[PDB]
Amino acid sequence: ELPEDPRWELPRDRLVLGKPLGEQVVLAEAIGLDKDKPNRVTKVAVKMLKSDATEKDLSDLISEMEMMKMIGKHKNIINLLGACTQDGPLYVIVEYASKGNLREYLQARRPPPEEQLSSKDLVSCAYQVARGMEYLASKKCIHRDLAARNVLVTEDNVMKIADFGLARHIDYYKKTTNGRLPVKWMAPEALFDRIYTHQSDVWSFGVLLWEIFTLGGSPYPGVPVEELFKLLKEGHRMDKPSNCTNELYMMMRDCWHAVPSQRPTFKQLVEDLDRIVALTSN
Ligand SMILES: Cc1nc2ccc(-n3ncc(C(=O)c4cc5ccccc5[nH]4)c3N)cc2[nH]1
Repeated sequence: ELPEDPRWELPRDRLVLGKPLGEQVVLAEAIGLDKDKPNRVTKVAVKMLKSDATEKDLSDLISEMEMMKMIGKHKNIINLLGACTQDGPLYVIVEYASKGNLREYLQARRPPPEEQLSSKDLVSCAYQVARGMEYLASKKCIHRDLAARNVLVTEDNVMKIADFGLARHIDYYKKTTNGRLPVKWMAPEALFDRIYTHQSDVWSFGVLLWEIFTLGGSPYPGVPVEELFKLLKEGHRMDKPSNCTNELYMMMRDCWHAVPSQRPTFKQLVEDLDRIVALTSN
């Protein structure tokens, strides 16, 4: 019983549903998504409700779609493409990232495609994520769960921020699909005082920087929740990755400032990474 929005509405028959992607998201083919090109197909990602869908789970999908409509377009985020709101279940149509999440993408390219990423490719990857986040921050949006698992990669190797429109009950002991604790990406003030800001997202970006330069490495391996809490209270910080400059590790450390006001902004991280990209050899 959703109202139609002709800005985004795609007839249900223009969407050829395919294989599942996300754990609910499916790969699909959209015919004539762009009005100027009606005889062309576009590979898209389709988000829809599960069988045991709650009325809150439905309201959250609507909120996510309405949020995506307002945020606007940027090259380094997953963009809204359309929606099927009439005569059936709600479908939210977004951009498809063929190469999947950043963590796997980096893991697949570790030394023994599988083609080794150069140091310029690594600094460029961080620059694109910083650019996506800078855009979201300018739109007054706080991610709250920034990590390489939530950075998706396109066929053209473009980094796009994903799952930024989430409406948030947080289980600290719950592990991800690969057995990792999300609390390892949380700023201490967000973790202990539940204070989520653009500054707490910058902290998460520091952990993401560490993920990039370890090629999908797991932060704090073998550290349980209770022991992580102790490390943070003591002011413990992760070690410099192997194959990481002192400048880029200083950047990580700045992102992890105990005082949120003293951390760099995404605007500053974009300018610094723009300069480092130009001075890094491929
Ligand atoms: C704010 C927001 N709403 C969203 C709604 C859905 C998605 N979303 N979820 C998955 C995907 C893929 O492209 C995708 C998954 C996958 C797995 C293996 C190989 C290739 C792949 N591509 C996507 N775009 C991100 C969203 N961000």
